[PDB]
Amino acid sequence: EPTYCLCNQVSYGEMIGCDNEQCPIEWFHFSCVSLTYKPKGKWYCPKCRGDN
Amino acid sequence: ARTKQTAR
Ligand SMILES: [Zn+2]
Ligand SMILES: [Zn+2]
Repeated sequence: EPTYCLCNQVSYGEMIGCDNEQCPIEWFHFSCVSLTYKPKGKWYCPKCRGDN
Repeated sequence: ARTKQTAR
């Protein structure tokens, strides 16, 4: 029932959480943020890291 | 990073 990411779809596969505690979305699907492997260190979603 | 595998 709950949806996440920029696509606003349910949880599926591997998801990564934005390290900004105040991120409005928080969880994103790896594919939606062009990731294949768990990043090392802090990770911020496109919105929080300043992308358009 | 913080990641999780979808479960259930
Ligand atoms: Zn997505
Ligand atoms: Zn964020």
